[PDB]
Amino acid sequence: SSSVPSQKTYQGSYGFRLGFLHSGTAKSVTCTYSPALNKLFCQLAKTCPVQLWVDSTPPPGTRVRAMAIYKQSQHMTEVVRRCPHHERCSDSDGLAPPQHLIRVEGNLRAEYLDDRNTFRHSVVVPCEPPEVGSDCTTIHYNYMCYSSCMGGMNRRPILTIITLEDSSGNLLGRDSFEVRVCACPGRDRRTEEENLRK
Amino acid sequence: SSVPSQKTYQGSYGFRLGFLHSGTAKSVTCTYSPALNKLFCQLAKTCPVQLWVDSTPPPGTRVRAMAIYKQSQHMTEVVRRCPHHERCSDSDGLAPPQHLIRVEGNLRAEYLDDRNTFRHSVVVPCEPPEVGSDCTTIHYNYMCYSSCMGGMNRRPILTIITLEDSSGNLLGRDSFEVRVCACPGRDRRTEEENLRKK
Ligand SMILES: *c1ncc(C#N)nc1C
Ligand SMILES: *c1ncc(C#N)nc1C
Ligand SMILES: *c1ncc(C#N)nc1C
Ligand SMILES: [Zn+2]
Ligand SMILES: [Zn+2]
Repeated sequence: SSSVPSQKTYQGSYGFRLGFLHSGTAKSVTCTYSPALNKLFCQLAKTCPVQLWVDSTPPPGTRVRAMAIYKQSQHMTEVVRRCPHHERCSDSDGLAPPQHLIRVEGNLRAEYLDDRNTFRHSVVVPCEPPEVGSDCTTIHYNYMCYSSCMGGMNRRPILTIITLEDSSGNLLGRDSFEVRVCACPGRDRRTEEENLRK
Repeated sequence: SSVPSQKTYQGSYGFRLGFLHSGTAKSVTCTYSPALNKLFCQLAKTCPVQLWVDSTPPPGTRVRAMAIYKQSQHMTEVVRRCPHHERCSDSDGLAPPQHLIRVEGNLRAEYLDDRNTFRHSVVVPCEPPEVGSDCTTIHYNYMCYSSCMGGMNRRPILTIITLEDSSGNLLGRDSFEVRVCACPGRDRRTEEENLRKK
């Protein structure tokens, strides 16, 4: 039903790429990234830190956008949205529409887009230089449905596409990662990595 | 209701909170857990909170306190006193009976019912430390138990403390969880043991 945004990795002029913390797989972890799977595992509505790395500084007014798509070919034309249960939660922070799967945490300049032509959802923030004593910028994302939610993702894998954009929205860079939103991210990362090694 | 930001922000003046070291004896009425960033206190008892800055903010700076529910699914609900305690004859002459958080012993305290969000807050002028001291102390009271039915109803809350200029613009922000309970020392010990075992 909708055109599919590109997921092709594109570093661009500024050498744009993502990075992830090394959180491990203990029972207490709430967000953990698998480099072998290029896959983030996270709990519902919990902080997911994503690093933005560049080789050179983009202009003021550069923005960073996040959008989810279904990974599998037969589902990629379907808009990823919150399930019929969670979209009816009165849990908006006042910026995010209740249908949106991906939110930004702790940024009052976050903007949420419902695309008038494709109906896809995305959240965009200004790109900012690293804080004092840091080499990268970090964005905190929250995912507001479980991968297993019926009538929503319904156990289908998704990708998050992160795009670096100029102030008009033109593409400057692109990267992406798979996401599973689940109750036990550490256990599930261990299982999927063990499965991969066999 | 939209959700106030809880992001820690030291700002230009290096603003942050501090708490005295009270211990967990059975006789303690107010005790702070740094490991949990959580204050445990009895109903309507004095809670001293230290205000620290690295440099002096301008005259007319104010300090506001507001409570929100900690859990995502409840953050949009206004935190207020339960149907029982809002009808207690316990007015101090300044605080409206519906407000959970009071400032004790400050005749310049002002209480706000926000006309757009309906949230409650209490604000006082920010003052420099007394002679011989290095920080300023505010005394708060929490006027409902965490367990009160029809009020917090066993849901955790956060207190957000904001440093504001004379127009109400943000200069600094800090926050902490609160449990209002009959046995704060015992409950702090239990929750800290639970955290270690996790
Ligand atoms: C965005 N804007 C600026 C900078 C720098 N330096 N980095 C990003 C990711
Ligand atoms: C508020 N106003 C002034 C000062 C100083 N010095 N501190 C506060 C917390
Ligand atoms: C809870 N904690 C301490 C004490 C005392 N003394 N009593 C209770 C109920
Ligand atoms: Zn859902
Ligand atoms: Zn009550």
